[PDB]
Amino acid sequence: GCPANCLCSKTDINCKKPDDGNLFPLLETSIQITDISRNITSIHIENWKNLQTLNAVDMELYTGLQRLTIRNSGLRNIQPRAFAKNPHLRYIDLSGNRLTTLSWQLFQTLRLFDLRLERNPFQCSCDIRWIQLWQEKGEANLQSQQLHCMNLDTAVILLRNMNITQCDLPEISVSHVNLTVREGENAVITCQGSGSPLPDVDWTVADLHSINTHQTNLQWTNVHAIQLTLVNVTSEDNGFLLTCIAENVVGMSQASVLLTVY
Amino acid sequence: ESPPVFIKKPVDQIGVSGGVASFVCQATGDPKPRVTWNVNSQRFETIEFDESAGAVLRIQPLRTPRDENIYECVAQNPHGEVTVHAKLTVLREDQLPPGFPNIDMGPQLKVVERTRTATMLCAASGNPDPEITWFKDFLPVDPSTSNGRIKQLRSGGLQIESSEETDQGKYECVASNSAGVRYSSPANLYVRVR
Ligand SMILES: *[C@@H]1O[C@H](CO)[C@@H](O)[C@H](O)[C@H]1NC(C)=O
Repeated sequence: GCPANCLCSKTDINCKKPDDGNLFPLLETSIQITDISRNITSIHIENWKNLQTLNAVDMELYTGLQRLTIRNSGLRNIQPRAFAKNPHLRYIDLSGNRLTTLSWQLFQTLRLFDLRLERNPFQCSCDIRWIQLWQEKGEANLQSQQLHCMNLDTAVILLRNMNITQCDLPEISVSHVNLTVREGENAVITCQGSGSPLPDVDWTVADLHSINTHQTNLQWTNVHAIQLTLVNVTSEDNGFLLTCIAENVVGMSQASVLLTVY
Repeated sequence: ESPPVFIKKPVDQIGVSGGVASFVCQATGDPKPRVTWNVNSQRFETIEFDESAGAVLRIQPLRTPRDENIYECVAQNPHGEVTVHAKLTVLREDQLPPGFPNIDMGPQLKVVERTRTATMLCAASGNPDPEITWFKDFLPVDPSTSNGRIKQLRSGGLQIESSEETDQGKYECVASNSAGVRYSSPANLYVRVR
């Protein structure tokens, strides 16, 4: 079942021998390949100089994954939502690769205990301020790691002391704290996000049984406002928690409104 | 030397709330042009192809009315700059007409050895009888540029005759007609190699 170069356990894939290959491990009965890949809790690539990119397709089979390590290899970038289907993934080691940048949104569904980003060729930018922030608040063990980024003039700055102006977490407001509505009537809530860069904003409210419409009120610079309208409200949505989120490249904030219907 | 011309002009899309809509544009000329679509959001993803001379605007999950709009693809090189438009309409689940495309069977996870045949499955219904097209990794699959290796089946499936490393990816079928457009949930094709 195991691909060559690697040593495959029942719950472990280790590919530490040097390798010119650029294809993520694929064990090899479409029902069986899924079953075998579930039981894997730990993948460890190392010294794969030509492994440049990591797709979501590569990861999606390994649903039981808890530990991913792609160390000291050629890794340039990770496709968005790569780790979507790897919910148990908590230890990630991406040190020693060719990463110039990295998005927090890769890890938005995960509860990372340890994210290792040491010795990558990071370039200073707003795109990586989130790392600086995680580092400050002691998130995912970045606080212990010594991380630098590089300015265009080749200056190497410690990440703690990165200074990018107009590059902050978004702030978020909502028109109502809680919401009371009579069954059959309509209702309007407005959520706005503000900051730099200008955050996207969304009412993550799909599980709602009622009919609902979303409309952008403003997109002036620095404020983004969206207006959730609930039409002909069913009482099946009593006690539902309407949540709005505002994200930019720095991070994410949210607000919650309790909906009560009678 | 030659200014930019559009060989793929994007077409209007009537999508359904919660689902997906794609717009495709692609330009050509000398020098090679760079195309581009016109707030930064996970729901709006631009996928580039052909060294940036083509680009697909993928919008998902669709929200209404907010996403409804005219969108602009702009091809540009040293000799010119040209623009094409396309509209997005987004119907709610309750607002869908009776004959709005519906995916009755979507594609499924498939693994296949290199050089073997692999057929990704799709079956759709609606009125008019919907026309089916495929999308591999958010870009549209073009059976004519194979050539003869990849075949669009009558029933709607996609037949890939000689499996290749490049054929691996996330496939999804798209049923569409005058009433609108509906995406299947996605399915991955893996290609084992030795
Ligand atoms: C994986 O582990 C489960 C545990 O119940 C077992 O039933 C199954 O046979 C195993 N499959 C493989 C591929 O080892």
